Amino acid sequence: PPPVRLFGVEGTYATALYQAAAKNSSIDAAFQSLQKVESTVKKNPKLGHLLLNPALSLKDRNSVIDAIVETHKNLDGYVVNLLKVLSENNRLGCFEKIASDFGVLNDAHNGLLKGTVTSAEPLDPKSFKRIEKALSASKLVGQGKSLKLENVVKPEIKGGLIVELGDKTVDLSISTKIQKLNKVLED
Amino acid sequence: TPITGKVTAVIGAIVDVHFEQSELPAILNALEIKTPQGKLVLEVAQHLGENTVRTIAMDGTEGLVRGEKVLDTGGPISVPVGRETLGRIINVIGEPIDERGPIKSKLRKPIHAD
Amino acid sequence: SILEERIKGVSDEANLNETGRVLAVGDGIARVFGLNNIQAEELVEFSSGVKGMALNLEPGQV
Repeated sequence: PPPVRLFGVEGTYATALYQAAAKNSSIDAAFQSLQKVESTVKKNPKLGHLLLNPALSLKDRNSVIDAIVETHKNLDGYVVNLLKVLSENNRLGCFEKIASDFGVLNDAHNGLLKGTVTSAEPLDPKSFKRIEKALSASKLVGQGKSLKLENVVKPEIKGGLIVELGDKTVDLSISTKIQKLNKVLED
Repeated sequence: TPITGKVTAVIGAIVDVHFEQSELPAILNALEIKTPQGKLVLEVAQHLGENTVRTIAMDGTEGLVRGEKVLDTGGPISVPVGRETLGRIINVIGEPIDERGPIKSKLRKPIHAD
Repeated sequence: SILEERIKGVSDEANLNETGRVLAVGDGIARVFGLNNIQAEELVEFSSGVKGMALNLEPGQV
């Protein structure tokens, strides 16, 4: 069974898919192809917006799948059997929901963690590396559990940064420090 | 009718049918489900959509295998009436259960009326 | 390409702003999908010549 539980929430699809395609060892292929057919499906404006929309019927949905399997073939036929299942289950809006989850499971099997350096500005390459180094140096990123560290720029945060990974965050931002400082100087 | 379906569910005497076409009955239309209990006459009361109605069953339910064909007989069923309804005790179907045998139709009228 | 062409073909092709198509119905109460621009407490003329006022606007389904 899956090495990690996302506690379903349409992660139940991802889980089922994960173990089935894990024993078929065709999860990387599935994921990439799934991404690829999704990118061009999303970029078909009708049924890249209306695919999300639940306008479509059971019968109309099935005909959408037939168009989708024209868009690519192979690269795990368990995700092709999934397409049918999803149209039948009439959910195709939480399709990318499942895609995201499947990616997490897939890269969990690979043993890769995704962290983030939410910040108010795009930081130095020195900073990027130093944080990536720091995280590996800490046991927080253990070995065989890789790091993709993505610094993001968010305007809502005003100065400083919060590093997050392992559901442990160290938030050394100015916004948060300011919040406590302001509060005590209003109290 | 090409309005045929199968019986998706039988939750009590409130059967659900799934018509295989996007041609649907209407509300207060009538269906005859052919069963080894003869015809069972049901009346569509809700459309739960996606060509799956929820139907009040006006003839008793039991022993029903799921996925049993339906045919749409339309409207509120029309019984057969006359002055030959007089001296007849009739079941829901409209059949003489005092068993003088079938009522001589003159006017057959829909069970639901305005 | 061929995918996009077939996608164009199988798309419903109804704007559904200011109109919308029924999808539940029973009890003199219904739920329609569409009617994106619709006034509240408005009277809506069903194509079977019924009129119904609208009291619930829910995302996508009036």
